[PDB]
Amino acid sequence: RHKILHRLLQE
Amino acid sequence: RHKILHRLLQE
Amino acid sequence: HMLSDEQMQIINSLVEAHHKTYDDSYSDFVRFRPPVRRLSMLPHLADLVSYSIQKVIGFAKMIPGFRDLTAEDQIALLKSSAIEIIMLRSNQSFSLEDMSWSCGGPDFKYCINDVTKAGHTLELLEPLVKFQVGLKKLKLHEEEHVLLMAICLLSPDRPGVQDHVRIEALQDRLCDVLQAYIRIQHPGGRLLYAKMIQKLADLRSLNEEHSKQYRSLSFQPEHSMQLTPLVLEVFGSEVS
Amino acid sequence: HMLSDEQMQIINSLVEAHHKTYDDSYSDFVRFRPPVRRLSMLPHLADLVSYSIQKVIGFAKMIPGFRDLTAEDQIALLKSSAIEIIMLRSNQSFSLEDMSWSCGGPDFKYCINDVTKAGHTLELLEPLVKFQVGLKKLKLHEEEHVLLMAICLLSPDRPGVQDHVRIEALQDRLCDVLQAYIRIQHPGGRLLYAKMIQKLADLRSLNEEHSKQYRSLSFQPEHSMQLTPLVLEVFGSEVS
Ligand SMILES: C=C1CC[C@H](O)C/C1=C/C=C1\CCC[C@@]2(C)[C@H]1CC[C@@H]2[C@@](C)(O)CC(=O)NC(C)C
Ligand SMILES: C=C1CC[C@H](O)C/C1=C/C=C1\CCC[C@@]2(C)[C@H]1CC[C@@H]2[C@@](C)(O)CC(=O)NC(C)C
Repeated sequence: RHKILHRLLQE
Repeated sequence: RHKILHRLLQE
Repeated sequence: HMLSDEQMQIINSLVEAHHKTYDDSYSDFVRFRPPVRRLSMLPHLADLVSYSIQKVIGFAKMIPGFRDLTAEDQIALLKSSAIEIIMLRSNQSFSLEDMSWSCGGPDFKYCINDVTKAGHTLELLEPLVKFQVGLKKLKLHEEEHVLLMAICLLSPDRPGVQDHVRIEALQDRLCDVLQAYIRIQHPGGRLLYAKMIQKLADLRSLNEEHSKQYRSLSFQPEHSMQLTPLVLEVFGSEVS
Repeated sequence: HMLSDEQMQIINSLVEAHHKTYDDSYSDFVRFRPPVRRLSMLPHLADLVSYSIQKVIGFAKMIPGFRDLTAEDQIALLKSSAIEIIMLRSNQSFSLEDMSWSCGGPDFKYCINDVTKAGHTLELLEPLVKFQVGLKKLKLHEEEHVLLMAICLLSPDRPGVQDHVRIEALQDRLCDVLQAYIRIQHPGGRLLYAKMIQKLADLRSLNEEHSKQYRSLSFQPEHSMQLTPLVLEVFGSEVS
């Protein structure tokens, strides 16, 4: 779930 | 599932 | 009174965060699907909102304490507040002379009629323009504009939020630096804080109306197919 | 020998279907995210493929008997064959002089280097160009080009297909009209049918390589976010 959101929120 | 595909395949 | 070193550092971090994420040249707008003036403005405005979501995420990551929240709380906060932060940051391009968002050239100048060409009705566009006019007339210092966006993002009263206590402590501290800032640095600002807090309530109402309008286009697959994957994730109803 | 009235009607329906769905002016290409020459060509090429999927769907709906199949069989056929039909219809813009797909102007002229800027490697692009060169050298009549796309789409040997018997009866009848067409209407075409059937096997191999390349970009959310919702549905792995 929220694949793009998780990636953009990394580091 | 395949929301866009079902719509584009209609009529 | 005088504001402290901690409150000064918060201000510096938030204005730096905004300068790093808001591009005053609007130079990336040439990369979106071009504006066309059925739903001729939807491709361009979907790309504009998708781009703006990316900037809101970038901004949020730089707010002191936001990165320390769980990924689930960061996601709950962004899904509920993204459209409200987009409406707030858009005020920087809004022109009182034109009643339109002016992003450089005539190609990237958006009026009420251009936005109705993306599927929106006057039920949203009339309060949206009234809000933009009202916000613009407040003549907010950049420090106040960035604090308002951070206060809006760190609102604990959103669906799906877990660490309510932590998020409220972050928002309260931001509200304290805003009140202190207005009182010490904004001449004739005695009624301003109350006015900015009211704009947050206007935003809840706009978010409601926007959710209805978004549901109307997202339920029509011929229109939802024109959106981007990031818009579908963030404005979508999935729960983490 | 002579081809029958039924076989003649099939031919007319398929070439009309192609003319209605393939725009020789490439006039909608100005509406895509512009080409830029990390993964600078991905926005434009994702919009191009998304647009081409829409045309392949339109084409399929006009193939005699495709609309009579269940929505599940129509979906199974399009998900497996879409990229192969895109590779076939793209042959119409492919130029032997330039080794590139020329869609009017220099902005819409795509060479091997432009496609690598969308994340593809030579593992796919080398056999893809070899296939385009080979197909172009066959000098297919438009009747043969459209029959090959319909034969490719109506292949029963695809994952998720249920009415295999019906789909095979449709493909067999199309293969019969193609062989008869080559024999009666194509001078010096004695080895052509076998060559076109081999191109279908080359397409299975290209589809495999393409699925690997697509998995590589779709697994990187910074790249999958540049795709469109229709590309994500059709090239996705969901099962109906
Ligand atoms: C997003 C920015 C920030 C950078 C600049 O200042 C320009 C700007 C303008 C925002 C506008 C003018 C166009 C219509 C929008 C972007 C509205 C804000 C909300 C509204 C909506 C309602 O249309 C958004 C929306 O939900 N769009 C649909 C089509 C997906
Ligand atoms: C799609 C048409 C039909 C209309 C015209 O004739 C032009 C055309 C060209 C197709 C090409 C030239 C660009 C790269 C593509 C379109 C390739 C066909 C396949 C390839 C891929 C591998 O890049 C597709 C792909 O999967 N793209 C990614 C970026 C989503």
